[PDB]
Amino acid sequence: NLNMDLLYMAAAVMMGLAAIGAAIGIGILGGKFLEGAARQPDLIPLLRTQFFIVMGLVDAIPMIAVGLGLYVMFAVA
Amino acid sequence: NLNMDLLYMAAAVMMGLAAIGAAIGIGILGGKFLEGAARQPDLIPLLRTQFFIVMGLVDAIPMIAVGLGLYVMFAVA
Amino acid sequence: KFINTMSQVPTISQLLPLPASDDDDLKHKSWDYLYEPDPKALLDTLLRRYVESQVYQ
Repeated sequence: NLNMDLLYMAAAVMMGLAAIGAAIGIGILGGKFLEGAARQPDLIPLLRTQFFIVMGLVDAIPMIAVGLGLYVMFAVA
Repeated sequence: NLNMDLLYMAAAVMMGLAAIGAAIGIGILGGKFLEGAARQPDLIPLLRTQFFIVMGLVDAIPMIAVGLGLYVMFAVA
Repeated sequence: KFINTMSQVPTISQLLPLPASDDDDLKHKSWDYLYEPDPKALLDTLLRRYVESQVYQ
């Protein structure tokens, strides 16, 4: 019936927005990580540690958004 | 029925937004990679390593979105 | 050139263009500077101050 087609559309909008957010945020972060690396490579492991730390903070919401996208798309169908 | 009307629009939203996100994120990150290379060649392999390390994370959510777009557009409708 | 208390020698030596030392900073591969504001304006003053310092020496 009429419900399902809008439930798919809503999952689409939600996951597309989550995708733009996660992608562009992590790109902005990785850019600074790389330009820090290029100036002094020996610090690469320490910088990579800091990067994998902060990347979770940026990743926080988008993964909730996509989780609920999947929930809407399949569990509620 | 209406499902094959609306679900194509759903897929189009999902994939267009995923494309925006992935393309912009990779653009930014690769740009910083290139300006790192020209600043100091002889690091090109090391910075390329780190570039791929980071790029792996950028594409995650966009790729999930693209996969689900294909799924709906072909599996369901 | 003051060499030894009993011996001194006249020398003509070049200071422009810069003569090329054998010091190798290939070991300095490990890093590069932050330039405030930019490297091109800094290299100029470094070279001028270096010439003045060699004349003083």
